Amino acid sequence: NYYVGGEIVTIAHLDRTMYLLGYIPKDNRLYLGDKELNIVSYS
Amino acid sequence: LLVSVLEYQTAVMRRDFSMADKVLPTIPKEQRTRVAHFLEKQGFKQQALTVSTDPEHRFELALQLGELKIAYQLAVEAESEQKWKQLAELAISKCQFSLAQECLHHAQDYGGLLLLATASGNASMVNKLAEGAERDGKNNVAFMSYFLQGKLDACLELLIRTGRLPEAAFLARTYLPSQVSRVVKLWRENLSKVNQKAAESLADPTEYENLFPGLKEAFVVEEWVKETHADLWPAKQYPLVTPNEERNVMEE
Amino acid sequence: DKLSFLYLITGNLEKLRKMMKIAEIRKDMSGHYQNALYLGDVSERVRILKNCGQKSLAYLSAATHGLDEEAESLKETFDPEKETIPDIDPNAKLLQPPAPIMPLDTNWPLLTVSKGFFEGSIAS
Amino acid sequence: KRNVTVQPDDPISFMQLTAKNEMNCKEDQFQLSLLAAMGNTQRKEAADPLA
Amino acid sequence: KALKLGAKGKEVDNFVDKLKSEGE
Amino acid sequence: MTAAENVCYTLINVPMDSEPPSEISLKNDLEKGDVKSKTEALKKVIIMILNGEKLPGLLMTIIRFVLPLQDHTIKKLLLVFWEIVPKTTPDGRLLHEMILVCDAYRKDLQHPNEFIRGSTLRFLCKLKEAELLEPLMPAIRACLEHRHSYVRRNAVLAIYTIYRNFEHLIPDAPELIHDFLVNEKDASCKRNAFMMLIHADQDRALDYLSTCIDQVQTFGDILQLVIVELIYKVCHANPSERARFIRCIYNLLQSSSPAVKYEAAGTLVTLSSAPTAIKAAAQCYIDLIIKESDNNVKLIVLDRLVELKEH
Amino acid sequence: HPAHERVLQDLVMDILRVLSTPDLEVRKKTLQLALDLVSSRNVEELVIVLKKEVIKTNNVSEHEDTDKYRQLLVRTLHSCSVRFPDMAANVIPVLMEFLSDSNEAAAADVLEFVREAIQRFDNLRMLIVEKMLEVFHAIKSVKIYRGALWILGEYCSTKEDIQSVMTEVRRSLGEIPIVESEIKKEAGEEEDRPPLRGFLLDGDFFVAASLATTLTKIALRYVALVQEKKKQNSFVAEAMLLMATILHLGKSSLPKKPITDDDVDRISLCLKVLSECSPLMNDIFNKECRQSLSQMLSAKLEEEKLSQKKESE
Repeated sequence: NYYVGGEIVTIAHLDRTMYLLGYIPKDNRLYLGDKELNIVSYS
Repeated sequence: LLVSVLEYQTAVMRRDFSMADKVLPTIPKEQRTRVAHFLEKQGFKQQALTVSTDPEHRFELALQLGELKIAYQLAVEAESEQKWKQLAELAISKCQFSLAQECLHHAQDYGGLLLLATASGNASMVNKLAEGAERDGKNNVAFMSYFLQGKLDACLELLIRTGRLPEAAFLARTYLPSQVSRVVKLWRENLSKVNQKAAESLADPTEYENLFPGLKEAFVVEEWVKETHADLWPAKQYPLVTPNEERNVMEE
Repeated sequence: DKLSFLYLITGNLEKLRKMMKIAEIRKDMSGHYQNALYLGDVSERVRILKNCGQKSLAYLSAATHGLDEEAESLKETFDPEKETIPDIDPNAKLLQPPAPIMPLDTNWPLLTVSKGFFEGSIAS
Repeated sequence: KRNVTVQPDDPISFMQLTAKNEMNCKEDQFQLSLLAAMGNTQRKEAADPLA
Repeated sequence: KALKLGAKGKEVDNFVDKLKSEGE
Repeated sequence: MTAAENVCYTLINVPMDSEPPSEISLKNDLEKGDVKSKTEALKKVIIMILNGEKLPGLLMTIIRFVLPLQDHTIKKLLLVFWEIVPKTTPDGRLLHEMILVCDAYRKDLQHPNEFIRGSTLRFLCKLKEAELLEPLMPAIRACLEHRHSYVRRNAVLAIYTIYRNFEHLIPDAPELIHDFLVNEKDASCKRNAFMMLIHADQDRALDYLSTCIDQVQTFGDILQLVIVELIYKVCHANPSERARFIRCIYNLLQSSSPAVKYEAAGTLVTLSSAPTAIKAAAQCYIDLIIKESDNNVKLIVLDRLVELKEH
Repeated sequence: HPAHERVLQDLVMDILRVLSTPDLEVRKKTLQLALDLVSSRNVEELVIVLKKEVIKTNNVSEHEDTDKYRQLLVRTLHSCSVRFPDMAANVIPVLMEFLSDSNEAAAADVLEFVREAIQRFDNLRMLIVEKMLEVFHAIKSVKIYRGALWILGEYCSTKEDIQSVMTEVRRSLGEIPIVESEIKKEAGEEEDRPPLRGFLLDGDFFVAASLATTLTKIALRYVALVQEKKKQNSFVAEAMLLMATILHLGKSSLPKKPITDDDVDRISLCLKVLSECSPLMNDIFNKECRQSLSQMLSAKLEEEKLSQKKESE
């Protein structure tokens, strides 16, 4: 999710516990890692 | 998740509309409906209407803002009876009775059309409504609309056509005594198919004048009513009109 | 509803007026308005429209039919800054129901058809 | 099967006069369900109780 | 004088205030 | 009435494997048998009567030789026997022999064993003969003040059924049970008293609820369920009361009991059509479907979401 | 309740979480409810979730009801694409991969959808023909192969597509003449038999009757598209050679079952049509067959509307 101006917007439903790594503005992508060190990204 | 949508929403939240108007052209058309829903919930309904690309959302916003022209144009494009009903309610509330009439006609709301026509005293509208309601099989609205015009012959033919021959005979005896014998013949013919003895028991005033006391006087009164009440009174004279309950037309 | 229609077609306007009161007691606003239409009672139509919150239609009905006191009283309830008062058509016609010529107090006259061979002989 | 022919004497619903919160009084479903379970529900449609 | 966060029953009050805003 | 049209509280389909005992054999075992032989003979008599056999000749044998026994098993079997045995003549008059049985019920309502009193009170809930209940009324009223909660809870049910069927025998029952409910501490006795007031006098049930409405969340799940049932019935009969109970029902959506959550969500939908109320009830149903492991619960609560969608 | 339907439309994505249940009846009711709640607002998210569930059924081979669940997902995606034609372009490529599935019932439902979509949506014809040519060699079921041949025969409109169909049909037949090739193979001068040659050797000549109809349609269309008489005559003679070699195979002792007299009559009819190339036969094969499909589909839609209207009336 992201919170903006009192609104919660869901970006994606995750099938497992993911941990936020960071956002790269150049790639327009948010990066997440799991417990197994699999890295996933969302637009 | 478009940055331009988030920047626009953030600018609106900060009430920086000058920045919002700069970001708006960078938002793709597909996302403008989401931005318009956000503007509506923030109370900026008028800006939501200009931004929205969804014809349904623009129609709801146009109704809430009372933008009847925009709501009408979107109702024509949508061909939805429910949109026409909502637009008719708004047009009535804004005293735009011509637009309300058109919207009620597209919605097939014959009850609403009757209510509007009787409130405005528009005899031409009541007549068009009677003929329209008769074509669309809304015989209750058709009967009421003919009756309010004094078109008793059309009320009688409607009852005959719907198979309501007993009620047609009662209407004829009460309001159209000249037509009684015609309706009783049709009533006897129809009743003879179900109960031949009951059909033979019905008195025809042409054969048994003695069973219909005053019927000859009623024919003279029917001609008098047709000659004296040919023209509808102006609606402003209503307080001067004696109610029909106090009128003895046979004595007059 | 059928009873009100029966009184209309038989010309029994007194009983039809009792049916209008019965509709008022039952809070059947549609039936009350329909019976007021059958009687030609514009004053009750204005009262029903006022009670149902239809101020615009109540004012239109009162002002069109020359009920000037009720029309003025309704006009005071319009907010003059926000609500437009409807223009009254001066050419509006009175939709008065026709008066009954010959009210139907007695049942339809039945001919004494010769009692069928069975009815006449068994009854004796 | 739901479109009953509107009769001339049927009530006119003025949606502008109805309060938005009038829930239609559903019949007490618990009492109906209990009567149905006991077999004391006369089936509404088929057994005309005056048969 | 510490900032108090969370009052018991606020969720029920928020639900009731939403229902009132919906015309109940 | 034929045995098939009569109220049936018990069905026993035992294969009668052995030669059906003759009425003379049963009579001898009931008269001369030991407590075990009398117990088995009485079981056989009950099964025979339940299977449609008429044994009128055994009634006085049971009254004379079985009724005065103090054996707990025989006492319970006799309550089942008195449930099924014809008490009236074909013309609807009470059998003269039943006067002797009425004194035995009065003795059992005064019995030192609390479970005999409670079982007898539970049996009296099934009695339809006003003439048998009338002489028992003082003993039934005295059971409300009994020290054991087992007697008191069954005494409330007996008073409720007597009031429902024969109001003239206990016209003060709603008042008596209201005063009982206010002073009672046992949760089962409170529930049974409150349940009677829901059916007999809803206004007294509402008066009691109004004193405790802020504490309903702290009540046991059984009492909460009966409170939700009252709120449903009252708000259905009188829609103006809905505004009073919405807050109570919403608090019950957070109950620890899943049964109370389910009933509170169902009731909330009947109290309010507001989008926020429907959303809260629908979320409670979705949470029940996800948290409950039983597929029976999942399917039935899904049908409640389908019923909600039909509106 | 129409007043509650709109509230449930906002919850469609939550209702779809019930698809995590392995039970087929729960999944069936959930998919039906989701399909009934589909709107322009939620169709895109719904189609994305249903596509993900379809892809998951390929990776999870273990559940007995996986094939039935796959068929239900295919039917749900079909009904979504018919209601919302803008989604059809995104759904069709994924569904067409299932034409190669061992589950004939799921492949049949996909083929019926593709047939309806290619007729209703002219903009999708090119995409469907191109994808059908890609999957054509992977089709295992005779019924699905016959339906794919008919779609290619009816909707191939370009010269390149018609040549590609002829190339894939030749590849699926193997070496021609078939009888001479099989005799050479037996003389030494599941053996990966091209699928069509496998079906013919198993005695399923009804596929050859459908192939003859397809070859007739494409040959008549090729004659209209190509101005060079030598290329026209070569392509018609090549189509006739394929029919003649199949008739020779079907009358030989080589197939497990001989060709039926009805299939011989049908292939012989197609040979005669190609030999005469009459304008009447060209209008029957290239216009009237497509009009008959359009009339059948419109008739089905009118009966569904009439049944719904009789229930509403």
